[PDB]
Amino acid sequence: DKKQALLEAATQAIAQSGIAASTAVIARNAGVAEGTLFRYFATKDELINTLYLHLTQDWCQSIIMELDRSITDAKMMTRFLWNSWISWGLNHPARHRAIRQLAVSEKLTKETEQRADDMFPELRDHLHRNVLMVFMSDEYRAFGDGLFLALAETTMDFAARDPARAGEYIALGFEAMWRALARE
Amino acid sequence: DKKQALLEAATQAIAQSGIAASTAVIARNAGVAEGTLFRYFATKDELINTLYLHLTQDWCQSIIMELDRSITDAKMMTRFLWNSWISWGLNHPARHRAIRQLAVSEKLTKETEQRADDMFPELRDHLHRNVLMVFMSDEYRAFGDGLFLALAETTMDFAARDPARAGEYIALGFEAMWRALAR
Ligand SMILES: COc1cc2c(cc1OC)-c1c(OC)c(OC)cc3c1[C@H](C2)N(C)CC3
Ligand SMILES: COc1cc2c(cc1OC)-c1c(OC)c(OC)cc3c1[C@H](C2)N(C)CC3
Repeated sequence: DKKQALLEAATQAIAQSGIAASTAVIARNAGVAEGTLFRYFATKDELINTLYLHLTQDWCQSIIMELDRSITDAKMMTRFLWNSWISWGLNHPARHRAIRQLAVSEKLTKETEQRADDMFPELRDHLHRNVLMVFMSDEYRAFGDGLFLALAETTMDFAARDPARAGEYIALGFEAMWRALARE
Repeated sequence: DKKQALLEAATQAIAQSGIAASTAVIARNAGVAEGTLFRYFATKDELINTLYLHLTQDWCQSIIMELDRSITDAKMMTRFLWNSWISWGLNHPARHRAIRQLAVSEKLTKETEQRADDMFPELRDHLHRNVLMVFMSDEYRAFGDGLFLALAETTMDFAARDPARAGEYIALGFEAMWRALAR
């Protein structure tokens, strides 16, 4: 599928260069021309919105596939979701780097933000109950996501480069994130 | 001059391509051959180290300048330090982009690390008194550094794009960092 080829190529390019990644590079790496890229995505912004939804679906399905239903404590459930997030990023570091660039972008439309939330409603509701009010507000929700993604990517980076201590980085990063973002 | 032209060209190149920026491009952006860069610097690792101290001195000076330690409260002093760091990164995005990568680059020697600490000894003392002891340990200080830098860089990024709310981002970033890292 050439649409999937373009999305995979856009993941790799945006992980490397951010949203500044060139659509000519992306198309060529997908094995297609820049013109047919724009026949799939009429604008670069449309490519960016669709890719963010594609990657959001990917990590949502992966984390839904691991959801431990025994966990009934709110902080332990958040630790499990954090662990699942770090694992996804360690397993797919390009996807995580790309999604971190996309999530903190002003190019995401309101329909995209709504569709991203609806892909994992149990998680959206869980965060509404446990995250500090300011980081669910209309004005500071994206910044709260940016702070989460920054602590998570740092945690992945140190876990990946020093795997003998990966569990420690992940638990220290979790505890740091929990008091940065969560209701005490 | 020639050493500084290499240092500033290395700052722009490492900001644009990361620490793996080629010595040829850096040398070329200063009008000198690649072999002259290896004359001024023994290895790439050594130039990475030297650039780190040059950029560390640049922000330490900028922060010691606005440093008022007539303030006694630990939290409010950390807030003003945080604000100065954000201010420096906003004013010099390329210098901050370069230093942020070197700080987590794992190629910095420990003479370099301690020489960086000596450029601002009161900050090191303030940090030891107020940062969670796990993050001031030798095992996890780099990680604690990385977390601080990631939070601060996100704060800078939102403040730059949204100047009307910039200080709110700065205030919220500080409070999250403070909860994440301080005792
Ligand atoms: C502002 O606070 C928070 C914001 C978010 C998350 C957690 C927070 O604090 C617990 C969070 C999360 O939850 C662990 C999780 O789990 C799979 C996944 C993700 C996120 C963030 C948004 N983004 C949606 C990337 C994916
Ligand atoms: C692990 O905890 C911390 C680590 C650091 C800082 C603060 C921390 O907690 C408050 C910190 C700081 O202090 C505000 C500051 O101010 C001029 C400047 C800087 C840093 C970090 C290291 N790096 C040295 C970049 C520069």
